[PDB]
Amino acid sequence: KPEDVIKEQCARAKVVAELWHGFTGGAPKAALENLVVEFNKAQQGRCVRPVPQGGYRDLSTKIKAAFAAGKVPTMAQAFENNIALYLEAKALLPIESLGVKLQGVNLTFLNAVRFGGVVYGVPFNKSIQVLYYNKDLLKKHGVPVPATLEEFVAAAKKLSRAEGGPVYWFQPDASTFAYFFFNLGGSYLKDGKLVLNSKEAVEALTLLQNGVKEGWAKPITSGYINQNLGSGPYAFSVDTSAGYTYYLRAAKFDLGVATLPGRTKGQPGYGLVQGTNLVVFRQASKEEQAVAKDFLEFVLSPRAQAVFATATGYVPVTEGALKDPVYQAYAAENPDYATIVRQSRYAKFEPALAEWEQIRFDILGQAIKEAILNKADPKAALDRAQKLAEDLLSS
Ligand SMILES: Nc1nc2c(ncn2[C@@H]2O[C@H](COP(=O)(O)O[C@H]3[C@@H](O)[C@H](n4ccc(=O)[nH]c4=O)O[C@@H]3CO)[C@H]3CC(O)(O)C[C@H]32)c(=O)[nH]1
Ligand SMILES: [Cl-]
Ligand SMILES: [Cl-]
Ligand SMILES: [Cl-]
Repeated sequence: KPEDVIKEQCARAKVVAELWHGFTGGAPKAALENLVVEFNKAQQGRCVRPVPQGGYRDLSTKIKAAFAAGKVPTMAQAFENNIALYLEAKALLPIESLGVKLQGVNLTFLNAVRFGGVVYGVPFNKSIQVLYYNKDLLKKHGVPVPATLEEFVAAAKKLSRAEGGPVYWFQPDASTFAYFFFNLGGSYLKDGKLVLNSKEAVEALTLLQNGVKEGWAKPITSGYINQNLGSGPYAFSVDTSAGYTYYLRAAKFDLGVATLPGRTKGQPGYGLVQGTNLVVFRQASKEEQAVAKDFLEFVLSPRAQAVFATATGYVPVTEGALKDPVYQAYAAENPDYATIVRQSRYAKFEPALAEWEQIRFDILGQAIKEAILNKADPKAALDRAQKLAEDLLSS
């Protein structure tokens, strides 16, 4: 049990760099822990100690309480918006001040961690939405993998009519809304103001609500989509690439991965980037900062990125990982790894505002739930969302 190996390693260690994370289980936790085990074996009297804090929400709550207690870890996972918050407390060390080489890091990921031209996180476990599908059910009715939004809606209506149930499955959440929002032309910032109730937002939440009404879209309200498979016919979902191993373990059908449906066949749809960067806290000792620096270079190494990404479905964050021969041997046998990397080229982010975490869940996520689960009018729901977000941003 890797966490027991680590406990051993950290008992013999004079310097311990804690890494707080939001991995609850599955291949993400196993892959992170095996990376830490390998790192700690190459050290003398130093170690990284991974500390699970629950999910990502629990992680941000515990880090906020750790600032209030004056007792922060050396390292933590953080979304771009949590970085924006931690920078208000001036709590983060610039990554290049530690001497970490960032050559070859995907500019899409590195751009997203740059604040005032300064890098404040290391892209580590970065995910892109993909189209998951049931290869067996598409073949069953002679439906091609949809390459456009128009094709995707047609195929969902057609398969749902043949199978007697809604076959496009979705969580009624900010993450899923962002796929429809972005690919119908929407943008959250207008002249620097945050806007949740633009016509593209209404149009996106309307298309989901219409899907449920019309019997082709199924809201999943208890657990992840991959925890609901096996009850009812499933054709498609739009979901994190980091769900890959979870879909594989649950599916009693032949699982497919495709690039997202776009406006036209000229380009795949944009996917929402999720997963986290590693930050290093100023309050960490020099010695703890030197462990973090060596661990961040480890995790950016082509071999660590190849193993991590092929174990999980996360996007390798470096050009070097794609040339690593362990990556190439898995990719030669499994085209899904190339599909995920191809989708990572068509990538959008939610806004990196200090307050975004609270807005995405308690305000925008609530509006999407009211519209889908209580049939609130999309516009009235999003107009409330806007007002709640302006009041929060004002305060
Ligand atoms: N706190 C906070 N969360 C945020 C923010 N922006 C986006 N997200 C959340 O990132 C999750 C995506 O991050 P990702 O690393 O791609 O995927 C996660 C898991 O989601 C996914 N998972 C786990 C278990 C399972 O059975 N199935 C499965 O797919 O595996 C990974 C490790 O747990 C979304 C999902 C969400 O948690 O509902 C809310 C979303 C933010 O600003 N703050
Ligand atoms: Cl069944
Ligand atoms: Cl079956
Ligand atoms: Cl109101």
